Amino acid sequence: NTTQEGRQRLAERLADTVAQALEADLAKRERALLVVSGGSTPKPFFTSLAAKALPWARVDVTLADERWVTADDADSNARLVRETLLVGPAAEACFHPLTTDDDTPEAGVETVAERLESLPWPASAVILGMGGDGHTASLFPDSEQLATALETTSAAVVVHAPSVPQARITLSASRLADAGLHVLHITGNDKRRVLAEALAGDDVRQLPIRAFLSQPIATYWAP
Amino acid sequence: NTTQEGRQRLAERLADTVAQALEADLAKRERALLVVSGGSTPKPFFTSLAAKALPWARVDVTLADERWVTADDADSNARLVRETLLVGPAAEACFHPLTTDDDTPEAGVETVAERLESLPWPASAVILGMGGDGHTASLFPDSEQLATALETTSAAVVVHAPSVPQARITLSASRLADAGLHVLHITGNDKRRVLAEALAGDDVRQLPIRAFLSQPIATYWAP
Ligand code: NA
Ligand code: NA
Repeated sequence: NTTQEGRQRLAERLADTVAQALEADLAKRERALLVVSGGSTPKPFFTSLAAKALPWARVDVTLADERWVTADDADSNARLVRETLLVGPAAEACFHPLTTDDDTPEAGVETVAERLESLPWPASAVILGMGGDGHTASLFPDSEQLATALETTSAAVVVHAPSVPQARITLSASRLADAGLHVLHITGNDKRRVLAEALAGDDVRQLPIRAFLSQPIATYWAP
Repeated sequence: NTTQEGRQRLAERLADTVAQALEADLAKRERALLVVSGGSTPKPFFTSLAAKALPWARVDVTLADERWVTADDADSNARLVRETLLVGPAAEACFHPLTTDDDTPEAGVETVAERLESLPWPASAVILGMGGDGHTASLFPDSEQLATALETTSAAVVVHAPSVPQARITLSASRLADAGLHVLHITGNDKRRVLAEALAGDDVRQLPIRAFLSQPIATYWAP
């Protein structure tokens, strides 16, 4: 596809940007931090970034959000990252999952927050996605936990929403904001339309991606 | 300013992206091509990019558009680029102006188009700006030459518009599209609002930046 070529090329340019963001941090600090998002859109970005000759041993990688499922579950964000990003040179990166062996996120969240606080914040880069409903990470407009996620200084927050089929853990808005580079990576026309509506207003509860659109951000979009 | 810091940091990340885009091209081709825009917004991006250790001798630099004024005129885009981008390592780049010594752009445009056609298209990167009226390059919604600029295969087109005080030369939309990376670099709330409206519709004549929003593009914005 000319569509597929455009998305591939966009992802390669994004991988350049992120690799350089990491190198710039690694020139000043012992360790650097990369926060990524799941879904299908990041795949070519992960593959391109994974192949970069970078001091990956000094890079910590974690997720913007996660589903409360095992690491080998089809719906696991960690699985996608392991299979796509942590290969070749990037296999030397240290990945930090957002789960524990507790059967509920409520039981595991303190342990996860504790683990996140130990990483080298501010992140060199935070790579976000956006859903058709304007959500980002696991900040959902229909979640009763959204207000807490948008306001707390805690690193991670448990999230439930009628519109998603499993329980979630999200990094808080405050935590996700603590980065030198933010990227929103989205493709397709519907997401262009929703982003337009997001940019046009300021009510974060309505379209949570707005929490990041009022601060410096690079949006990478392709048809 | 925290505002100024945000814009500076955004520009540094953009400079990384553009430098890597150029290096990627230079790994495959003898010469690379960078197309930049004028105005105040690009300044910190030019300064950051200028300092990069890159094979600048193999890079051709030109403009997205230009005012029909001398190279030392306060309103010259070429002057801004020379004073800000073409310094230090980047002083070895070969700059290609969009003017001639003819007293009208109508008389000079063939010569300028001829000069542009000799450059290493597709560009490694095209860096665009956007005005409060939704214009980009010198593609103005109130110009009687807009339709020609949007449709012609000619490299450059003469442009007049009641809303700007001097005659212009713009690269055509077709020419500006011929690049592996497009960036829209904008700052401030008014431009966020106009971009939102641009993204929400498809009428290019109304908001000419729309000509580039339907293809892969990275938007770099800061408050
Ligand atoms: Na649910
Ligand atoms: Na005029």
